[PDB]
Amino acid sequence: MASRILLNNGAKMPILGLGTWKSPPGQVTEAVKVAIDVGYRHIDCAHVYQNENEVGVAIQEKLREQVVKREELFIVSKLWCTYHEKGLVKGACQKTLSDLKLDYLDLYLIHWPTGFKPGKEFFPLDESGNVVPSDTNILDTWAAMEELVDEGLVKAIGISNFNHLQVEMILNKPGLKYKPAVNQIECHPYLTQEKLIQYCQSKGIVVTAYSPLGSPDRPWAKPEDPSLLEDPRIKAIAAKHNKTTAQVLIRFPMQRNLVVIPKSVTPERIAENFKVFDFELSSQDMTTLLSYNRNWRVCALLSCTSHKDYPFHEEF
Ligand SMILES: NC(=O)C1=CN([C@@H]2O[C@H](COP(=O)(O)OP(=O)(O)OC[C@H]3O[C@@H](n4cnc5c(N)ncnc54)[C@H](OP(=O)(O)O)[C@@H]3O)[C@@H](O)[C@H]2O)C=CC1
Ligand SMILES: O=C(O)COc1cc(F)ccc1C(=S)NCc1ccc(Br)cc1F
Repeated sequence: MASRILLNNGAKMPILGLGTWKSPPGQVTEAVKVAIDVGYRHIDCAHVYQNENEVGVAIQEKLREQVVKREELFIVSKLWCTYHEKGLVKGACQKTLSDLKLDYLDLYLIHWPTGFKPGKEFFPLDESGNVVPSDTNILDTWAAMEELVDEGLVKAIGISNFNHLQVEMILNKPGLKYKPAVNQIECHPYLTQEKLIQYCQSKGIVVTAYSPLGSPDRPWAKPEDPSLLEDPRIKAIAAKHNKTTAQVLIRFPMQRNLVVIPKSVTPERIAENFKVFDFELSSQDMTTLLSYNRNWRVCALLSCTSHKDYPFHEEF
């Protein structure tokens, strides 16, 4: 397959990136070094993941080593919910830049549509356990993102975990200056997202699929939960193609014209997950994988469900 997708800001984005949520800080520097050595050119980061400094050590070493040029990397980070304040967005972006050892990001996303009360805590709670909102809305936060483009800190801006009506709100913003380039959402065979994906694609937004393996290391996993990697129907498609189940799960979103960001800290898996450019799933394989949808989400959070902008009350 072509390795990059054209964004609506005119830049090209690698369709396969390395995820970094849950990558331990004592392992992620090596993971990113290995990833760059075996061909990855896109790293998905976030301030809330608490490991950007260590990701940055790897990026900087590989730039210094001249393994890669900065222009050939596509580095993504995300604005956390406690920084949806006009006066806090720039500093949040600059902290991420300083940690990652960069003078610009290729793409900066609003991590979740919901703003939370600023402060040290990433999830400020009231005494009954509900998150404490911010009064600032997705339109004013978007304007703040647009300023980052105009100041040279980021090349593209986008959104993450925005539902259909939230994307529409952004697109219908009075005075909109830059459209979102990307909406990064959970997507895999058990949460296939056809509705939201068609809406976004019809508007020229590129969709990035997160948790493409079903996030088996999510901290709230339960025994018994469905498991993509162990689903014998997916295993059978993989065997037919002489590939691993993970490789099928990565190739699947690629053939939907999505970007995909599997996470690993295991060097052999980092390499395995990149070897997805030399086979094709058939249309029948694709439709069969889509048939496994069950509307199952890795990423949801009860403490945030009353926030007025919590995204998963809407159907899509
Ligand atoms: N925007 C948002 O709100 C969100 C963004 N994301 C982004 O998406 C990335 C990917 O999603 P994530 O939730 O981390 O989960 P993934 O679906 O990428 O699954 C990661 C898990 O799969 C394991 N794994 C990786 N490759 C293989 C393989 N070849 N065989 C078997 N097991 C494998 C990893 O193990 P190991 O590491 O031990 O090798 C890890 O336990 C995140 O890291 C983050 O960058 C994710 C959630 C939300
Ligand atoms: O969020 C990630 O990238 C990966 O997940 C996380 C990553 C972190 F470093 C810390 C918390 C989360 C959680 S608990 N995320 C879910 C979540 C957060 C906020 C809102 Br609004 C809803 C929601 F569902």
